[PDB]
Amino acid sequence: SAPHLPGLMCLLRLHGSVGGNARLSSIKTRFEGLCLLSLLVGESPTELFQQHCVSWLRSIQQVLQTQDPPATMELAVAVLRDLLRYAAQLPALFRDISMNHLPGLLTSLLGLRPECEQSALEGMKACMTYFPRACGSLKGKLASFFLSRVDALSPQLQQLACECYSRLPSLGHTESWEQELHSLLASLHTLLGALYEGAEAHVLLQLRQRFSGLARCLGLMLSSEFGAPVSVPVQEILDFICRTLSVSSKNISLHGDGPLRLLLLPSIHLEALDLLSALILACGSRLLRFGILIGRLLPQVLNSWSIQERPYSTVRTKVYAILELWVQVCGASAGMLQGGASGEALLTHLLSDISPPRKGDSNANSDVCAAALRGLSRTILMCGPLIKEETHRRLHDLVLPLVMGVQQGSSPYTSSRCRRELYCLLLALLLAPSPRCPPPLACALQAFSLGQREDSLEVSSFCSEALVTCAALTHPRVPPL
Amino acid sequence: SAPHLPGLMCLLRLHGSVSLSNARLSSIKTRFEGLCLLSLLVGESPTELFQQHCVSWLRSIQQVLQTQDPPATMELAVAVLRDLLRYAAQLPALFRDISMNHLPGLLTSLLGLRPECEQSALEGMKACMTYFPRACGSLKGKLASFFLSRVDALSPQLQQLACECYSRLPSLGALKHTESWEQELHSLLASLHTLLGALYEGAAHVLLQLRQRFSGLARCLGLMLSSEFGAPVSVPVQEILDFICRTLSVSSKNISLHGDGPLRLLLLPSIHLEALDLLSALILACGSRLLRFGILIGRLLPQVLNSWSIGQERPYSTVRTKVYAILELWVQVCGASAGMLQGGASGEALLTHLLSDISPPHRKGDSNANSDVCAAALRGLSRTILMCGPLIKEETHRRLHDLVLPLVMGVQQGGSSPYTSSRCRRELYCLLLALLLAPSPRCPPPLACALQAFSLGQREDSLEVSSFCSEALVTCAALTHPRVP
Amino acid sequence: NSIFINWKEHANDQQHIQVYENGGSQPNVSSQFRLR
Amino acid sequence: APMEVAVCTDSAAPMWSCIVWELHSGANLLTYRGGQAGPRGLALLNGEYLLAAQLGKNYISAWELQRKDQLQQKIMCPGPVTCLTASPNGLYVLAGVAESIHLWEVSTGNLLVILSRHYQDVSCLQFTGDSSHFISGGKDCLVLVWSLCSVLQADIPAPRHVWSHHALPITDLHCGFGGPLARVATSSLDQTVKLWEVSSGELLLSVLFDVSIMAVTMDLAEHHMFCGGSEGSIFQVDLFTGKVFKGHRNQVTCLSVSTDGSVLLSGSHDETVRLWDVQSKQCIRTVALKGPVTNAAILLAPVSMLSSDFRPSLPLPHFNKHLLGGLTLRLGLHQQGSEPSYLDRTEQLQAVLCSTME
Amino acid sequence: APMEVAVCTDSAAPMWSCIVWELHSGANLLTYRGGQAGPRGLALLNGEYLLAAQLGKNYISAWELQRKDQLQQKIMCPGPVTCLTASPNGLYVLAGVAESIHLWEVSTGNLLVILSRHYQDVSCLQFTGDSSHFISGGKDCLVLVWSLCSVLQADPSRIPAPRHVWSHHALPITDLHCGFGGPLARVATSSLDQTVKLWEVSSGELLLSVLFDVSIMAVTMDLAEHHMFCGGSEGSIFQVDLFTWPGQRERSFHPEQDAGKVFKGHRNQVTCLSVSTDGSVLLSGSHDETVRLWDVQSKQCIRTVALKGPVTNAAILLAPVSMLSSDFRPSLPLPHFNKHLLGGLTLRLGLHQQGSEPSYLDRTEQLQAVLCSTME
Repeated sequence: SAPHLPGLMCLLRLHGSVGGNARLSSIKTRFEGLCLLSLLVGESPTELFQQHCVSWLRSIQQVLQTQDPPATMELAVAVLRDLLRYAAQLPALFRDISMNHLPGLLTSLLGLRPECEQSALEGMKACMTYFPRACGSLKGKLASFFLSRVDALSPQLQQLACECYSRLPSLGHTESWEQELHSLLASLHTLLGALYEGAEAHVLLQLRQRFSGLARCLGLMLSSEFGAPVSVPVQEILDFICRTLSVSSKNISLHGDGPLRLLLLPSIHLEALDLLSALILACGSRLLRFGILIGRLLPQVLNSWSIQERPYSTVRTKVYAILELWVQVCGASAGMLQGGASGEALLTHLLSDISPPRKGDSNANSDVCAAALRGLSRTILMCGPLIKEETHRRLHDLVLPLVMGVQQGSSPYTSSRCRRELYCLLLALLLAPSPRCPPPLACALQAFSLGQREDSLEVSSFCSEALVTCAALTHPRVPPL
Repeated sequence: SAPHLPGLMCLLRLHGSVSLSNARLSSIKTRFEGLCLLSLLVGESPTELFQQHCVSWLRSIQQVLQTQDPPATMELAVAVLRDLLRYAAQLPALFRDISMNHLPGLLTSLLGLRPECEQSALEGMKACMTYFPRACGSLKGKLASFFLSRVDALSPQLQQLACECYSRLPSLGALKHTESWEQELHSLLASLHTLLGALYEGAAHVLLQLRQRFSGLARCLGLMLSSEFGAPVSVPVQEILDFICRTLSVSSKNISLHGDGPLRLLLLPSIHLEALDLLSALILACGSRLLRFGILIGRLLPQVLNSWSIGQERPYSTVRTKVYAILELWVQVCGASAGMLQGGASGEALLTHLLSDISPPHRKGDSNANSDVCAAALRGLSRTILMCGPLIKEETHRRLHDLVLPLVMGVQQGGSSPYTSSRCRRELYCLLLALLLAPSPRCPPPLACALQAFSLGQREDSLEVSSFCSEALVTCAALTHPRVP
Repeated sequence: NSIFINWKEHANDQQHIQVYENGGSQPNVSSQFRLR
Repeated sequence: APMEVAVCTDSAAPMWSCIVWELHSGANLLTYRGGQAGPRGLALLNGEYLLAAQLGKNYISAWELQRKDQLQQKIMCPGPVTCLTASPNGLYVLAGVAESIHLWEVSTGNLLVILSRHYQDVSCLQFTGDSSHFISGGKDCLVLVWSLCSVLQADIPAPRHVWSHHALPITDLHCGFGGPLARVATSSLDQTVKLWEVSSGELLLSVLFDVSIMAVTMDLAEHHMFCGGSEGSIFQVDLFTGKVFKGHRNQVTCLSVSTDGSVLLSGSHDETVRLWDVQSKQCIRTVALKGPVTNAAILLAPVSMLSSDFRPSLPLPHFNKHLLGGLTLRLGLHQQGSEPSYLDRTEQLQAVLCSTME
Repeated sequence: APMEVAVCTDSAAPMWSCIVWELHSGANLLTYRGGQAGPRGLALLNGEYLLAAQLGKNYISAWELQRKDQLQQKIMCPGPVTCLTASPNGLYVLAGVAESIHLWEVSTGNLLVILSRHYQDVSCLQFTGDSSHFISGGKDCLVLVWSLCSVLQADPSRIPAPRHVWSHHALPITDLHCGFGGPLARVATSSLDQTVKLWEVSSGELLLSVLFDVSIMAVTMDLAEHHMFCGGSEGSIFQVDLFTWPGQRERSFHPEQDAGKVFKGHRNQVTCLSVSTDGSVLLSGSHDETVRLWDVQSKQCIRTVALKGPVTNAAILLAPVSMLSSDFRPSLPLPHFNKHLLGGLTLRLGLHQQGSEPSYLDRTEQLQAVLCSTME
């Protein structure tokens, strides 16, 4: 009854039965015993765990050095993750394992076959996460391993290597944090000089991978946990991001290796935008001083990447997500879409992406039209009354004739997620109007009423949850001062 | 440059720029490169190139599909073929030519795959049955025999794929479609009844096969009720609801404790989950027409939650999450006429199961204890209060106020509690806003304490809660700053 | 808690209408919830 | 800009019995030929079928939206049907036979319940914008608020609010948007227009006029209440703060306000349907029919009214006459639009390519 | 149930200087020892540090919340400090020196800008309940509405200007109350000319001009804007009802009822007011050396705690985790606050995902998926 094992394990876990060494010694029934071992580690009482944790850890270590097929190694690593996570809480077990068991686990994990790189890193991340102090002995070997695999072509391998390498300054802290970050920003300032040699064969395809790895490592470093206050060099990171997003297609030469560099251009801009997202996510609302640069960066990036799905459909979505994040973290102090050439350019770009335009597709450009609406609705709802009346009036002449036309071919509104966002933008316009431009309540209530008689369970649910909110702007409770 | 081919293809796709493809399809060492080039071309090609090369590309794929290559090559070939046959249904000339010449042979080529690469065969068969359902109608017997034997496969992916490909049989063929749909539904219901009778003799390796067959057939029924069909149907609601009420009738207090009793007691939650999934599919398909059968649906929830009740996660969490999800679906599809928590004996035996799930209660465990039920329950309660709000008695509203208001202001300024996740707090604030928006018109909501509670959320540490709380002060600024009297 | 109005008075500027969600001519906003 | 039409029928019907013209053109979009539509007895069902109770007879004709001919379905009633309505979602059809309400069903065709609680003829029915409370006002001065939940699920049904304040028969009402948060506006011959509440069931306003009011309509934002009259005047009540529409010469039976609260459509007894611009009380169009107006309401043009080849998705069932699963429906509608976007048919392809390469 | 405290300070300070006593029990929670406080000069920073100005002298003390003794850090200013206010989030500390509006930053410790438009002293300083606008008013009968976005990212050669200039009073301002919200809030400025005006921070318009009999010296509002408790220069605590709304823009108190809307029992000015959370007990200081709680629903006294000397600052808070716990070592030390005009943010990472840990069912499903994949 081997194949039926996972169902039995799941059904035993569901009832909460357990939570209230024999079959592992043979190559034939390693899985048969590993399943029960997974159950016992997952759902054991505190007494049984405090008794058998060391024995189970020794058994798990023994599975890792017996030349078992990769699936068994992955299962052992999955068990080890839970084992270490649960043992990191009990103090006596924590000290015992940190003193006389962890170095053996690290040595066994490092010494694995080159066919099982994934499981080794998966276990070493768990070892470095819950048991940080005791792994300082093998920091050099860990750095070499996480640095030799940081440019692997397989996306899963690269992601795992970057995740494992980002916590290197944690083992042993504040001095080791800034010291590492000033080296990543120095290496990235060098690869960009060997990748953009027009404004600032196979070697380029490796330099791009190296740059991607070293940028993902920095992005993970900026937006992860830490046990000590750090001093973030915001100005240097912003300078690097602005340098990366400076070279456009109009400066890359077209004589020689030019086509190869131009083909690689969008990936590097996407990496810079990911770094900007990490910076905004980490610093928080303290970036209002650089808000001018941040709000100027987005229209320029959108302008340098603008031209059947339209080309460059990944950069613009990333920029709109960046705008949504920026408005989300700041709030009413974002200062978006309110005055200035940059604000007007952002509004123009947003209004040319939500308006709807044989082998083809039905929902062409259905990802850009959703991100633009999800950004515009948040921007209007948060910093609403501080926007000039002209913008609100321009948006009133577009959304209202559009929500009553999508409910009566190659259009982005044939989806459901591209219509729920429109119905949310309508509510955002109603809720936060400019003081001198009253919103069109009469023409929006009818659209919401038409929405709840639809067929999609998403549109027909949001248009019914929005009528309750709209019933508070029409049936008041205190006099209008 | 073979390892770099996926990256180059993705980058060429990004820019929208769009002999060598067919040159590398006539070897073993260079098959993958040619498949990648074909995957790029057949997806991002202009109309003229596609209309000129569809037949050649399909013939090349059919040639690839019968060379005993490793299963990765078959996976890539089927992935390309799905797009090839999806894009060939929008061109009448290509559609007719393929449907009349190549599809009968392509079906046999797909059927002739080795047992090792069975998943690719099922994926390709779904591809040829979803977009081209009329030509693939002369081999319905073989298709049914193939899909029926794999409806009980233990692999979850294989089982799901076989169930997806087995519920499309009524659409296959040439008034006939409605009759085939009804006949298949009735046969599935009869088989489910027989299996249910087999598994519930009261009230060791044959039970584990009967359970697999029951689960497979129930999932096939669930996918049959909630899929796309051409002709109108005559969904029998009473029979399905009778079967569901029969499945949810046997509890843990009736199973015998002798013989194979423990085995029949261990399999109970899976059967109840299957019945609940069938009920959810029924509610999803029928819509708001189930109001007449509203009493059964309103009573089945406090009855299922009564047979599955108890730093430690509570037992039977999946069932008590599924029931709350079904309640949320019911309210969301019905609206103000859902009739939940509006008086009665079965409407107050459920609110107890809700207030006992959203309340918070040297050693092991985890910080987020019972963090699954405490989110589904909050979502269901918030939806119910938002929709069926001005119709609920004042006592329920007062109890909810007294239980919620001193709980949103204690979680902020104050170990191992369900409210240590960024979900169980956002849903709690959603419940607070729902209570403010739709109060019973005899107990005014506490608009003075809820505003302070929100004011402590927009300055929190997270981003989900710190965004929802700051987005609720724009709605709450309309209950205190009106524009008309 | 209801408002009675003659049309001719409302046609001119004598009388004005003030109706609220949970009560007529009175806000009915005071709540009985107390933190204690 | 969205297209707006104005359904307008009559009571003599020389040639047609329904003339759907355009609001800002005057041109006749569709004309249906048949009998004579009775007062308060027209309601489009599901946006594809057009029912109309006959004047004084016991049956309800049914016209397709794109066919100028009566259908053979001739829904029958055991008495002199008075007024008709159809639920906004297009699932139920309600009649007004004598002093009783007949509830039907569209997906199957049965007759679920026969409610009888008024004491004299039923005069007007209406659904509350989302088919959750159908409210019927009789000729015995009663306005009752039924609930679509407790009426369907019964063994005898009872109303949720017996509003008895009028001293004369009820003539018209207008339920607002939303569910248990709307605001009904009844009116009777006792020269009063009252604005009730559905959540609690208490009076809110009792504006008293000087003539027997025969029609009430509020705009969607509940900023005005254009109560009709029996001398021709169409008053206007300001609910947020030269208020009299003048130019009619008989009872004002049918009234309805356009979408953006800026155009009125009055239907009187003097064979006339005007079009007032409600910011300066002036007339725009004076289309004259060939008999007293029975029904006239401004309606947003559906998709079926714009395509010349539209056909109904499902046929109309055989509506039963006596009292009582088997639902008939088209599947795959709850997912209409939910398709993998462009960045999801590419991410899956890229994942497949990466997995194959490794 | 939550816990409500009542921070009180006296202008004599014989033994203590900031006594924190429980609301409904009257028992002490925390005391502090140091120099005398200053009117409108107390502000809790990030719920960890109790900054206070100094009466007459020009510097600002700093007490750690769980410490009875003064810290060795003193914010220094080039002139007599008048009022102080810390932003609600805790990122910015903003103080007023003579006519200047010196603005700091808690993270780095720099002095970003020195704004200067008032023509005389600044005697009130408040932050809108989302730290997006801060309203300043002074003894020049001017109330200005700045904006935290425009006054931070302004060029060094741009001399930032106020968003709104509210000049309707004819005598020095005395108190303000900016409600919840942001660009939708409402201010309740009050002057010495016997008026209490309620403005709008979105468009910048008057809404109410209640004219009392005696000079108003303190205004507070219910969190939902239902009552406007305006203090007096004689002892009475007048109460305005904003939801009755007779229906005009320039009211007068005597026509707006009397003897049933006036708290009485004080014998001198009341330069302190604050309403509790639920809105049923009002705390008011005075100049007759008494801090007493009222019963707003019934206009009755509850207790009459008597301090020593005039009462400068008095407010009702919602007791954070700091005061309930016994040690609570602060997360970050207070930096070196500069006194000269000017990257390097000092912060703790891993706080934007606090609690975003996988649920039990998610981990169980992942484990089952791993088992199933291994089986195949």
